[PDB]
Amino acid sequence: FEVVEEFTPVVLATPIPEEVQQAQTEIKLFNKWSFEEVEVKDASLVDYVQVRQPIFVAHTAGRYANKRFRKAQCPIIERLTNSLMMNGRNNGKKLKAVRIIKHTLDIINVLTDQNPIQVVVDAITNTGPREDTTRVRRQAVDVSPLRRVNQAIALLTIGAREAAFRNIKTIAETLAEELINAAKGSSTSYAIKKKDELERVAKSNR
Amino acid sequence: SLKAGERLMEALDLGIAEIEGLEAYNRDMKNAVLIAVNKTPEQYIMDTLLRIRMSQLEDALMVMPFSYVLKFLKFIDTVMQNKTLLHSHLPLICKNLFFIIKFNHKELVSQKNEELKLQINRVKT
Amino acid sequence: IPTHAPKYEENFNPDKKSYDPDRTRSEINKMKAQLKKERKFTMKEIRKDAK
Amino acid sequence: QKALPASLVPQAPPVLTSKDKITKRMIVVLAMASLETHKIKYVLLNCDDHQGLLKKMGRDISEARPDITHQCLLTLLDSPINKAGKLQVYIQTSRGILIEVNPTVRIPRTFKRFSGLMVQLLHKLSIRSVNSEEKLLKVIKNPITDHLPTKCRKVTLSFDAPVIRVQDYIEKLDDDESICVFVGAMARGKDNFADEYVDEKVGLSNYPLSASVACSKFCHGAEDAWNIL
Amino acid sequence: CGNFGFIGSSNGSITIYNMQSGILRKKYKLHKRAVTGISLDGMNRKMVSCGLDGIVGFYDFNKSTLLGKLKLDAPITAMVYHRSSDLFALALDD
Amino acid sequence: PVTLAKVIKVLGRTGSRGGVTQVRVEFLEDTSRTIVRNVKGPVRENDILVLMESEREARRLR
Amino acid sequence: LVSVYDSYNPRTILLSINASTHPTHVTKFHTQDNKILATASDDRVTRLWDISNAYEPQLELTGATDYVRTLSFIPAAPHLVATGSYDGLIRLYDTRSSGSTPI
Amino acid sequence: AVPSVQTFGKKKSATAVAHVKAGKGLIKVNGSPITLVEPEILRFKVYEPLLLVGLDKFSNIDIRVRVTGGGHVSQVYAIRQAIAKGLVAYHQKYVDEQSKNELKKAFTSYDRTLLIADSRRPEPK
RNA sequence: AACGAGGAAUUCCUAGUAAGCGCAAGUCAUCAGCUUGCGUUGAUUACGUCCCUGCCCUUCACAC
Repeated sequence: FEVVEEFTPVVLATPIPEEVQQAQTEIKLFNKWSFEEVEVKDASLVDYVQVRQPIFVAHTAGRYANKRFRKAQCPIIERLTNSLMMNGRNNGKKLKAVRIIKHTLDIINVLTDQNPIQVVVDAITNTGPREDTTRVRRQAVDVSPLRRVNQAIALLTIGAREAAFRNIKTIAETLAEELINAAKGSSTSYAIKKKDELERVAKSNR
Repeated sequence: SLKAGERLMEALDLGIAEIEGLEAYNRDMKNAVLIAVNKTPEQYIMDTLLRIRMSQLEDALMVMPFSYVLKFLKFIDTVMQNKTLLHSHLPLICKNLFFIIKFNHKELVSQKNEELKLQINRVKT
Repeated sequence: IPTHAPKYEENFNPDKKSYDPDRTRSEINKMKAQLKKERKFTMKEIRKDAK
Repeated sequence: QKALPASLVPQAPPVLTSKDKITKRMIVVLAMASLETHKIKYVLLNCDDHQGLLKKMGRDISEARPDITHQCLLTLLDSPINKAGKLQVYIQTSRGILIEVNPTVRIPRTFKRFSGLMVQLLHKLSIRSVNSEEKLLKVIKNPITDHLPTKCRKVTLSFDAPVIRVQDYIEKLDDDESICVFVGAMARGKDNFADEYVDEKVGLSNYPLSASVACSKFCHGAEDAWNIL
Repeated sequence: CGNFGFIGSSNGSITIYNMQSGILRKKYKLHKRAVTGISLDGMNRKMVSCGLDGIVGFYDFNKSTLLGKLKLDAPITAMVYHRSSDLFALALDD
Repeated sequence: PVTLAKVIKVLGRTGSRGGVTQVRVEFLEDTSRTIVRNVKGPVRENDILVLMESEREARRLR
Repeated sequence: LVSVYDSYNPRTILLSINASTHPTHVTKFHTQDNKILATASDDRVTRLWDISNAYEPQLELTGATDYVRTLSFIPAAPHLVATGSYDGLIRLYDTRSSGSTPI
Repeated sequence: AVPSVQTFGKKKSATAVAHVKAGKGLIKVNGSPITLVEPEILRFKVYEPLLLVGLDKFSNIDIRVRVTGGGHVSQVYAIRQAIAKGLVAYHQKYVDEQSKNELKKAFTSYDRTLLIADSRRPEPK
C-alpha cells in the first residue's frame, strides 16, 4: 500500500539548502535534534516538562506570565534559555543565551552520543528536590511539581554560572558538564549536591 | 488558637478514647477534662459540633483525615443508643453524617472491614 | 602555607582623614575641601538673601 | 613498583578561600563573638577596660570579652592543620556581622594590638596586607550558609550532647564533603546560636571546655584523622 | 461535504481530486484489478473500496492509512454505501 | 522507595503558614487510600507529588 | 596534561585532563568506541579515560617496567588493547576483564 | 491580470508587506532571497511557515516581502506573519477553500501568532 | 596613596514589568551639576494565604 501526494519534483526558483528540506520532513531543534524520542522518565514531572511540541529555535515570544500555570506549557529549552540570562549584565540578551544553548547542546552530543535534549530532560528530572523544609526551627513539607521544575532549572543554571565565573572555562562548556553530570545522577554536579542537602535537612526535621 | 476541624479532631480523639476504653473494659470483664466539665463523651463531642459555625462546618469536616472519619462514624453509632441526644440534635447529625460519606465515598467503600459494615447498618436503621 | 602580616594604623579613627604620604598633597586637599565647603555655604546664604 | 611524582620539590599548599567550594576542609565558626566599637577615638569595647561606658550602653558587661575570640583565633591559626592549608576560620559577631578570615593571616599576639585591628576591620570592612597583595580579613554577606562548602556537615559544641571521639567522627564521615564546627566564644549561655543552620550537636568531652581548648582539641583530631601530622 | 471526487480506474488506482479547483490531491494504490466501487462515510474519516480481485480495503481518509483489508471469495461487481447506519452491501460475482 | 500521590482536593480555610498548602492526595498504586499532606510550592488538583514517607499525616503548621 | 579540542576550532577547548605529573607522550582515541580515550605516560601506566568522566580513569593498565610510547587498538576486538614499552615487550590487555595485568 | 494578493504583518513597530502572485517559487525579502535573512540564529523562525505546509505549495507562487521599522526580532516575526497570511489569502482567492482550511488548521495548531497579531496592550490592574 | 562589585540595617518591585542600549526635544511652572519624550533587547519569581504585621467593615420567593 502506497499513498502519493506529490507527483512533480519540487524545485523552487529561489534556491533552498538541502538541510532545510530535510527539516521539511520533520521539525528538529536547530534542525539537528528530534523531539520524537524524548520522554520524561519520572511520571510526576510529566505535564510540567513540555517537550511534545517540536520547535525550530528557542525564541517564541509567547505569553507565559499572564496566568498562574502557563509556564508549564512553555517549552523546557526556552525556559532554560531564559534562566540563563541573569545578573544584570546579561539582562535583555536572549540571542546570546540561544547561542550558548546551541553550543552547549552541540558539546553534549559531542562528549556523549545520546540525544542532547534527552540529557537535558534527565538532568531536570534528577535535580528536582522532592522534599523541602519551611521555617516555623524547620519542618518538612512536600514540593509541588512546578516548584521542582523551577528550582531544577535555577540550580542547573546557577551552578553552571558559578563554576565558570572566574575560570578559563566558558559558560557553554561548564553548563554541558553540569547537565551531563546531573543526568548521570553523579554527585559531581552542583545541583545534585544542593538537592541532596535539601532532602537530607528535610529528613532530619521530618 | 485551634481552628474549626482541628478542635473537632481533638474532641474525637478524647471522647472516642474513653468509649473504646469502657467497651474494652466491659468486654474484658465479661479522664480529667470530661470529669471537670461533667459531660459524657457523647455530649462533649456533640457539644463541640454545635459550637462550630455552619459556614465553617463543611470546611471543617473536609480537613479531617479518613482515620478520624472512622472515629466520627463510631461516635454517631454511640449516640444512637442515647435516643434523647438523637432527637435533640437530629438535623445536625444527619447533615454532618451525609456530608462525610459523600465527600470520601470512594475511600469508604474500598474498605473490607466487617465491623464497619455493621456500624453503618445500625446507624442506617 | 605562606604567612603575611595585616596592615593597619594604630589608633584608627574613621571620622579622621586618611593619612597621606605627601604633605603638599595632603595640605592642598585640605585647602580644596575648605573651598568647596566655603563656596557652597556662601552661595546658599547669597541666594537666601536675594530671595 | 609505583613510579615517583615527577617533581619532588616542596610546594606550598593552596590558600583555601570562600570561592573554592569543592576542596575538603575543616571550618570553625566562632559564634557570638563580642566585637563592637564606640567613641570615647573609637575603641573595641572590652569587658574590663570599659565598665562605665558599657553600663551606659545597657548591655551586660559579662558578655563583652573579645579576648576569648582573640584566643580562639590565636590557637586555630597556629595549629598545624592551618599550616597544612586545610583550615579556614569564620567569625560571627554577636551583633550579626560576619567576618571572613583568610588562612594566611598572622594576627598580632598581644591582646592590645588585636583590639587595634578589629576597630579598623569593623569600620573599613576589609584589611590589607603589609605588602598589599591580598585582603586578609574581609567582611561578607549573611547568611553564613551560602559561603560554606556546598556539600558540608555542620555541627555545634554542646555540653549536654553525647560525648564523641573527634577522630572517630571524622573518619566515618564521607570524603568529598567538608566539616563545620560552630563553637561558642561566648562566656556562658544557651547553645542555640547556630541551631538554625546546624543539623545535629555534639560534645567533645564529658568535662566542660573553654572555647580555645575545645577548638584546639577538635582541630588536632582532624590532623590525626587526615594524616596531617 | 462536496469538496472531493474519487475516481476508480480499471488498473486499480484511486485518484482523489478537489471539485472547486479540479486539482489532484492524493492517489491510493492497493487494488491490482479494476476498482468497481468507492465510498466515504458521512464523517469524511473512513473510506472503503472494492475491486474485481475480491478485496475490500478500509482506509482512514484523514491520515491516509490502511486500516484493514478483507478478502471475499468472488469478484465484486457493485457497491452501495449507507451513510446513516455505516453499512454497505457488495454485489458479488457468485 | 518513593510513592506517588495525586492531589484530589486543595483544602481551604486550614489556617496554615503562608506559602504552605494543605492538600488531600490519593495514591496511584492504590486509588482508594487517601492521605493529607503539606505542599510548599504552587499546587493544583490532578498534579502528582512524590511522597518520601507515606505514613505521616499532615498537621496544621501555623 | 591531555586536552581535547574541537578540530578546526582552535579557540574552544572541550575537555582538559591532568593524566599524570609525568609527560604524556601518547594520546589516541579508541577506534571502535568514541567516548573512551587512552593515554600512555612516562609514569608507565596507560590509563584509559572516558570523555564524559574526566576526573578518574575508567581503567589504569600497568605492568610496564619502562617508558610506554606505543599504543594500539586492535580492530574488531574493542576490549583488547596493546601497548609496547622500551622494555622490549609488547603487552596485550583485556579491558573487559579487571585488567592491570597483561594477558 | 496576474492573480495577486497583498497582506500585512506587524510586530511592535516592524511592518512587513507581502505580495503573493502566481509564479515559480521565488521567495524574496527586501529584494534578496529568503535564505539571506538575518540574524541567522532566527532564520528558521522565518522558515517556520514554509516547512509547516511544505515547499510544494510555494512552488507555484512568488512571494515578495518588504519590511520596515522595528528591530531584528520584530522584523523576523513580521516577515513570518506576512508570509503565512499572504499564503492563506492566496489559497482562499485563487485555489480551493479546502486547502485554505488545511493551511489555517496547521498554522493555528503550531503557532497562532502566524495569523493573529500579537498586541501586548497594557492592562491596568 | 586608593582600589578588585561593596557589611549591618533599610527601601522598592508582578508583563512588554525589572534590567540593559542608544536617539531626539528643552514647549511661560521645574530642568541643563539636568528634565521629559522616543524606539530597541527583554527575563526569573508569585498571581495563593489571611498563619504573622497593619488598615478596614458587620453583629420579595426557594434554601439556610
